[PDB]
Amino acid sequence: PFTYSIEATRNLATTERCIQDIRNAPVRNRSTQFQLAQQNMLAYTFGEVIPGFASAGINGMDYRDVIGRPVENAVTEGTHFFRDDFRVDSNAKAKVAGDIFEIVSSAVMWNCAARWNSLMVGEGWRSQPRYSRPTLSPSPRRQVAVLNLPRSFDWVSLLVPESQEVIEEFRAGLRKDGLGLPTSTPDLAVVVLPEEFQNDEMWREEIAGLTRPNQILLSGAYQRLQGRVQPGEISLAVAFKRSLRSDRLYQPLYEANVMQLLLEGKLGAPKVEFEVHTLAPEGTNAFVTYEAASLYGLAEGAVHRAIRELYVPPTAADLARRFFAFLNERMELVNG
Amino acid sequence: PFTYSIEATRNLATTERCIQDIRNAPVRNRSTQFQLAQQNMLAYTFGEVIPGFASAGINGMDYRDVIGRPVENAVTEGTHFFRDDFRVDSNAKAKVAGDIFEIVSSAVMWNCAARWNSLMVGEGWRSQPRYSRPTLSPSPRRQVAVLNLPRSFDWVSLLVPESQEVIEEFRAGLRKDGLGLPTSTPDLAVVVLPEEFQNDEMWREEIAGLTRPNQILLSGAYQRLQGRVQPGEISLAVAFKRSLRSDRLYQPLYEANVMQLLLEGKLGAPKVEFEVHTLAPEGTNAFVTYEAASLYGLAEVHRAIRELYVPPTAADLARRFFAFLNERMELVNG
DNA sequence: GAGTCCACCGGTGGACTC
DNA sequence: GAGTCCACCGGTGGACTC
Ligand SMILES: [Ca+2]
Ligand SMILES: [Ca+2]
Ligand SMILES: [Ca+2]
Ligand SMILES: [Ca+2]
Repeated sequence: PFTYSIEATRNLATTERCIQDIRNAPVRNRSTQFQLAQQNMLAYTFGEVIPGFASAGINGMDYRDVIGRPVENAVTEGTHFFRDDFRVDSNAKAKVAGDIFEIVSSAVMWNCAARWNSLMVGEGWRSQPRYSRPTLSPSPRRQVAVLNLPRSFDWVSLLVPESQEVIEEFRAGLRKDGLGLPTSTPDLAVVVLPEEFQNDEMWREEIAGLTRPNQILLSGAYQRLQGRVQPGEISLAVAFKRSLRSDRLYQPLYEANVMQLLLEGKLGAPKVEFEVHTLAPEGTNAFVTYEAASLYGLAEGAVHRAIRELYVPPTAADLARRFFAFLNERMELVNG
Repeated sequence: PFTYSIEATRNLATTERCIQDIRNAPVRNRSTQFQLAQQNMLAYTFGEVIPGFASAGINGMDYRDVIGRPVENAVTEGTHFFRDDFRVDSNAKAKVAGDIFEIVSSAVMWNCAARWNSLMVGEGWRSQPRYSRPTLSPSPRRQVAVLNLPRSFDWVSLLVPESQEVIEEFRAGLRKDGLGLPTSTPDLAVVVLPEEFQNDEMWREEIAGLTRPNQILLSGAYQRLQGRVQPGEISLAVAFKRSLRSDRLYQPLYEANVMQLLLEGKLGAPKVEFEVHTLAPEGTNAFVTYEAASLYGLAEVHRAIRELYVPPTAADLARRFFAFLNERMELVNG
């Protein structure tokens, strides 16, 4: 559970444990002795909890403490079963906390989209826990989908076939000239729900926890939307970074720039909204860094920021509020 | 020395040792038990050797093993003195290996520049170790300076003030609108030697090794050029990354684009040449990532980053730089 | 199981500032 | 001395394939 439980832990089958012992089962060019089983940790810690949609005590606690809870639980489990032999490299804890921050933050946003969507389809505004009611007039045409994008994704794949075609009658050209304009991915995208799915019920149901089945539902959702989104309909991109360092700032800034070149410059979409979320900005450098203007826009000839904001969520509840308020204002631009 | 030596290690003052024991003097908020004294390690391992300008055995040795030699010698010293107690985090070894990769390679380029400058001022071509003589016709106007840039630098501060004013007026315009266009830095910049300096012999002397003083001469040279470089005289920028991950590619790419926007768009420079050097590409993702066209170029076409280079040996890094000079300096009139 | 890729970030040694 | 900032990268869990 969210709060460690010796009983729930011993109730686990060996392959559901948060710490997997692989001493007598190594791995080429790795010295790992104990693996932190990310997906099991999530299931144990947030199996019945989605922060911001849970108890008062969890919805309002330091979001840093929430995100750090899975590792804390797993290290306790590791200590109990293995006492003195237990050992994991800080680089293991680093990788795992990053993924937890992204997966948990994306879950919060999934549930927001679901409450938002049911409102849009005339079902009223849920009230546990209680959040102020959006004042935008309901419309099925103003539903959205929250898409936690996978490793190796190319966001251009979300786009409707005619838009992807435009992008290629551009890059094929460059590439034949020994250049190119590759695209990777933000961590997450929020898109307007395609007309064809606007009466589909799955886009309105909140999840109760990050159980393995719900992990999959969430992590696989982008597949449903591939090839279906108009250029103007990518409404928000988010990059998560649990903590910042000065060198780790530029992938989001570079990708934001390429997205704006392609979407606004070549596809006539309005300003692309892209933001970065962190729990430890470790100073002020980052805030200034992210004030930079979009390059393509600049060099061509209104200019705006590449990155709209660096946001430091203090509690899961604030993350949810920020997203509800963003929707309440952004979707006004959708006819409905 | 480059090859570990029990005796040289024995003769080291406590403050010169490559492993500093700090179990009795903890850094606040840190668990560190032993520090890797990175400057000490460079003086121990490379105190009399600059790879590519030393023995043929070192020059033609795999560059990964040369770059890894310092940390290896330190771990040996650590084990000898503290046995089973010696413990450092991989993140420490990572930090120091990154800095050593960067420091040694720019030292190699520093000696290349020296040899190049000697030839440009009519002193002929040094021959040990052997390297092909450039075919470019010598001129004192074609000398260059090699600038290992410091942490927290802003490359804009290399430019003559008239040029700094154009940029600062531009970005002051932007800040008024709540925008910006900050500039950080590449690890290294090679620049045409300013006229005032074209007869100062310090730019033609090869260092024998990375002793502390030579470390400081090289790490401090950028200060001599601040405020003196014309926009078109920044000849090559280089970013060093010992290994690569798909996430750690974008700072050089981003900074290159900004350099081009500013130097080419705003200041009328020729193509800005910016390249990345690594010992471990880990696949072909990075080579494709770096074929990306300059965004400013499009907004108007050449790449942002000219090449991703994987030096196999120090000698090869030297050869490539000489060849670069032979071509790039044709744009400077003799 | 093994091989290969992808993208996560935290612990660092030294420079600067009082 | 002691406090802050900078920019270094290697060890990871899981996706995909057989
Ligand atoms: Ca993801
Ligand atoms: Ca991320
Ligand atoms: Ca440097
Ligand atoms: Ca570097």
